Parts: sequence; structure tokens; C-alpha cells
Amino acid sequence: GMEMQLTPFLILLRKTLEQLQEKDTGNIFSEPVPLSEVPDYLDHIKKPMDFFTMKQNLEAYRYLNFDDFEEDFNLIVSNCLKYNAKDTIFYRAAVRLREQGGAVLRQARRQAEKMG
Ligand SMILES: [K+]
Ligand SMILES: [K+]
Ligand SMILES: [K+]
Ligand SMILES: [K+]
Repeated sequence: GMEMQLTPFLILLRKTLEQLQEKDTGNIFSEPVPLSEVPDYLDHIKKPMDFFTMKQNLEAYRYLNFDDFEEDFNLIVSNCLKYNAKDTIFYRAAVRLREQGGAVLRQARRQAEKMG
């Protein structure tokens, strides 16, 4: 709302991004999928996303609401489910990350709501 301040909001997103990365204990989503090694990746995936790209977007002031930040985290998970077969560790790690990251985002959303 009209009382929310830029700096406190961005510090909340920086802490939330660190918490979401802490849940990716495999470091699967740290960096963009390398297209030289996975050349069919963009056949399936229209908007690649990863935690490094999210950190760049955050520090470029591209996240000015909570839902745009959440949408990019959800894209990390949804892209992994789309590309990888259900029997893979990567697919099951993305399902887990959706669960654990959802809990991180619920606590962070309460802090955003208290900024008015
Ligand atoms: K990590
Ligand atoms: K992936
Ligand atoms: K599953
Ligand atoms: K899911």
C-alpha cells in the first residue's frame, strides 16, 4: 500500500531470496541452465529463470511488488517440472523446493503486509 517504503521492501526480498536459495541445498537452480549442454531446453521452456537472474532483477529494481518476485521463484520450479521426467531427482527436488519455498514465502508475505 501507500505506506510501503522501497528500501525496507528490497531488504525483505534480499533476505527472502537468501532463504529460498538455502532450501535449494543441491544448488540445482543457482545459475541459468547451460544451453551448450542442454540444447533442447528452450524447445520446451519459454522463460528460463534461476536464482542468479532473480538476484540481478532484484538489484536492478525490477521487483517492486511481492507477487512479481514470487512469480519468478515459481517459474524456477515450473520450468524444472516441465523439462525433467517425473522419475528424475531434479523433478522431485523441484516439487520439494515448491513446498519448502512456499513456506518461506508465506512468512515473508506477512512481513510485507505489515509495511502497509
Ligand atoms: K543453495
Ligand atoms: K531445470
Ligand atoms: K512427484
Ligand atoms: K508441484
